[PDB]
Amino acid sequence: RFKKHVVQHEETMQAIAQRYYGDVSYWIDLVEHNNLKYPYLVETDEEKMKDPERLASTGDTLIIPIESDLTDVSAKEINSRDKDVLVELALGRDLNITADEKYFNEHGTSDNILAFSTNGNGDLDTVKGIDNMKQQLQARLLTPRGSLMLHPNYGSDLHNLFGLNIPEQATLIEMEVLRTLTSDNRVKSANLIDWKIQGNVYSGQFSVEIKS
Amino acid sequence: NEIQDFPAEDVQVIVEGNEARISMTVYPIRSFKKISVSLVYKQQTLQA
Repeated sequence: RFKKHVVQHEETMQAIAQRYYGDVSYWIDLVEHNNLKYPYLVETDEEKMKDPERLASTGDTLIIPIESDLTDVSAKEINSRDKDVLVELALGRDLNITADEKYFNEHGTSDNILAFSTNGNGDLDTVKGIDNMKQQLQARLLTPRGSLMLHPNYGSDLHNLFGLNIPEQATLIEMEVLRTLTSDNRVKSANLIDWKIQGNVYSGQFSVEIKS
Repeated sequence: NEIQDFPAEDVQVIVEGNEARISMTVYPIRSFKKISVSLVYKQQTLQA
């Protein structure tokens, strides 16, 4: 895992390692992660134009490992070249089945609702990073608790919670959604920020803390 | 309370030898026979 950062006006590479990891001594291993040539951070972009991929300048992003992965040579090699592909690899890639986004939001808790799609040319669509998470959460939430053919106790009882719209039912729905969302270890916490009623319609929203 | 009301002004009586004739007015207790209702259902909000 890692933290994101950006190059500030005339910040030296020493300064970063000292502020995040405590000891200045660690900058030496820290430059290898960002694959930097000797002028590790340099102020001017027309100087970055010298050989753009091997430098960072003012306003560019940087990668900051956790201290356990700081010394790993494999983490060094991977962070050297992947650069922005970090986030995608770290939160996953899989096929996109949200083909009909307008449609699956008209029949949830019913089956047969999702479907493969095509993006690019001649290849099934795929989703990555944050949208990988939007897909899996939306599907998982709209799946009943014992309906996948292996590893059951997956999904929700949202199909079971339809009731007289009195507030106890609404807190019950809130708790089920929060349990649903907090099941995946990749998400830290969820909390409600609004629940709202319109006769026979529930509405509400939840904030989820995804790891960096 | 056997009568609701009566106009005290409206008592007229005439007597003629052995014969008398009387007239008066009474407000009887009024009933309450019909009730109509206009019952409406509305949306409502409940919130966090």
